[PDB]
Amino acid sequence: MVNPTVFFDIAVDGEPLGRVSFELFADKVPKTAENFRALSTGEKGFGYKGSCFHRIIPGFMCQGGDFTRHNGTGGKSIYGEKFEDENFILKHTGPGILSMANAGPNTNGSQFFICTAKTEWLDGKHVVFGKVKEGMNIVEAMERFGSRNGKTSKKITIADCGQL
Amino acid sequence: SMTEYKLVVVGACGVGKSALTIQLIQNHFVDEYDPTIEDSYRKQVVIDGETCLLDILDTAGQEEYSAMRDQYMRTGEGFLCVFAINNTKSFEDIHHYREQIKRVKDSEDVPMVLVGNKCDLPSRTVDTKQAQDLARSYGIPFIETSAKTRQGVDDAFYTLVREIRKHKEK
Ligand SMILES: Nc1nc2c(ncn2[C@@H]2O[C@H](COP(=O)(O)OP(=O)(O)NP(=O)(O)O)[C@@H](O)[C@H]2O)c(=O)[nH]1
Ligand SMILES: [Mg+2]
Repeated sequence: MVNPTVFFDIAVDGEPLGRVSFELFADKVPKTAENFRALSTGEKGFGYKGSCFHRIIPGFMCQGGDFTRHNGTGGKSIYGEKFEDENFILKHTGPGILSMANAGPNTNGSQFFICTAKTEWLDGKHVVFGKVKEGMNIVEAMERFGSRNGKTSKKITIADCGQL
Repeated sequence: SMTEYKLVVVGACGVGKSALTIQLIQNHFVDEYDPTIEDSYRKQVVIDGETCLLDILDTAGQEEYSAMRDQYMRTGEGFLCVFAINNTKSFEDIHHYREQIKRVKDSEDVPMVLVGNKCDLPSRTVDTKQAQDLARSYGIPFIETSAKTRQGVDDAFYTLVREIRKHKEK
């Protein structure tokens, strides 16, 4: 079957910025792709809609996905609070890579990051499971709101999200 | 005239590096955890009758980025090595921080203070005696703190300043 595509409509203090769409590599990372897909549609009764990109560090990545604590510490998967690292087949080769954030081995939840540069030192520690399809210019625009410690100068949110 | 001190706060994730620093700088505590990337603060204080400008680098409890962490250690003059009294792994982690600091600064005599934080909590796993003995083996002070109640907070940072001053004036 074909890899699913999901979208985020990004807002800045509630004003639309643009749409980012992602190809999810279900063909190579099915369990991790399925988690992100289901969190994007909200079909389990919880997910990304309304949550924030809480940590944006220019030159590195935009990180979000905490819909449970809303403070960068939380999140949960469709499989429970955490799930194991599925594989490390794919690498952090450049801008647009979509990868799981974690707190060490086998702690995937819902937090994720979009690379804005090659982050090869994360290879083998974070599971890569997708890439930006359309809207990299939106991701680049989100960087304007980050800083060296990741704090954002305006609220960058996933105002809407779903499956295409 | 005043004197300036470059202090660096290190220790495992969640032990209270930021809560200690924020209590010193801003005189408040919050139970909400905001994981650190990197933050720096400046505050003027009086220590032993002398005016002191404290530069505090609050580091993250991660170990991955050795190039950056080594530069923190090269620039820093004194190190607050923090563990939590209810986190035995964090206490076991202490010797790694001391070894890294000695390696980077190429010295067996680096100003440092061992801090056992969260002493207000009822869930202690590390005995005070064990930490006292470790500090003695290193030749450095040991101070028990609580960022929540402010116990020992000034004492920990001011003792570190005194250790830098003694080292520089040897
Ligand atoms: N009861 C109590 N809680 C404390 C104390 N110090 C810190 N905490 C709590 O422990 C958690 C982590 O504290 P924090 O200062 O963020 O730790 P850190 O060492 O800076 N973490 P990091 O490495 O991620 O930057 C917070 O919820 C904070 O409120 C303390 O002395 N007593
Ligand atoms: Mg901190």
